[PDB]
Amino acid sequence: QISACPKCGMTFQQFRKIGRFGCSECYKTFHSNITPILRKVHSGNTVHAGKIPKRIGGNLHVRRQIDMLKKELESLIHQEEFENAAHVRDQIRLLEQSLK
Amino acid sequence: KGPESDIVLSSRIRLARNFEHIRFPTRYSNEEASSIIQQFEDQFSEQEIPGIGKFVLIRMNDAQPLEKRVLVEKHLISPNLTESPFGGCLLSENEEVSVMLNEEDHIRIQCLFPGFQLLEAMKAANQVDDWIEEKVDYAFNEQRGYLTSCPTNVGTGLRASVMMHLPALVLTRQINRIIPAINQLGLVVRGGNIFQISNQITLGKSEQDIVEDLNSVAAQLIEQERSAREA
Ligand SMILES: [Zn+2]
Repeated sequence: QISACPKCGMTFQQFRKIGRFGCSECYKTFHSNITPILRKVHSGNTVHAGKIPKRIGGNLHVRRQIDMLKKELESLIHQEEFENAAHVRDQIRLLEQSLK
Repeated sequence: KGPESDIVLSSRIRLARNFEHIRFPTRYSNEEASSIIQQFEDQFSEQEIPGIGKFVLIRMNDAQPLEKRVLVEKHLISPNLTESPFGGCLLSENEEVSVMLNEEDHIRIQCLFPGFQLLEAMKAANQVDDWIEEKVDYAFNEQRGYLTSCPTNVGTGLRASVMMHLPALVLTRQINRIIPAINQLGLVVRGGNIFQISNQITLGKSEQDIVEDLNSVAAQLIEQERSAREA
């Protein structure tokens, strides 16, 4: 739908007028709407084929593991290998405690 | 000075960056703007990175007007930042590597070298980048890349430029065919015989690919201008 940024405050129609983003989270809030914009500015391209920063790059790989693991848990729950869902529950706790 | 001093005036690398957890310069408060420049005074202003040199923060608030003039001319800052209250320029003694602060984005790293040395400049800028990244949480997103105020910069956040003096190519009427060719090749030219050539896009390519292609095309221009002079 049509929301505003919880941090910038900026709403999409503001973004249309101003043409400049409010904060990190405006990309989050306008994700759907931005993609036609990027396609147009960068010759159809829309995904970063570039550089991962050093420090936070590894913490972003951990959140990828977490979320893959969150999905293995879900199948295992729709399946009924619950001894193994116990394993994933604790594997996920592991990866979040490493962030802390 | 620099490789091809005759032909290429300089090589420029620019990396735009924003704090993740601070509002972009479009909506951030003055207190926010002040904290960024203090975080840069505290953690970077008297620090050496080896090989690049010592950096020294110039607060624009503390800067004499003609000092700002010289910084504008030397291309270390942009004109909007001269009246910016919390704007700043973190500059190397060599004055070749600078880090503009609180302009369109929070951070804009610049490597400005004399010759035709895009790659040396890339390498240097990625060092200042990683250096700052050690102590600053970058506004990054694994799918869209580095996040910037303008969408024309998102992704690599890299603008790469080469400045070239090509008298003979103007005189030989070659220049009229070459600008159209540049554009179709993903680059953009601007301007009596001085042209600046930069990458068009910042999303979907790697920084290697950006500098690579810009370098390749600039190299062929260098050989054409030299061949036109021998004529
Ligand atoms: Zn936002």
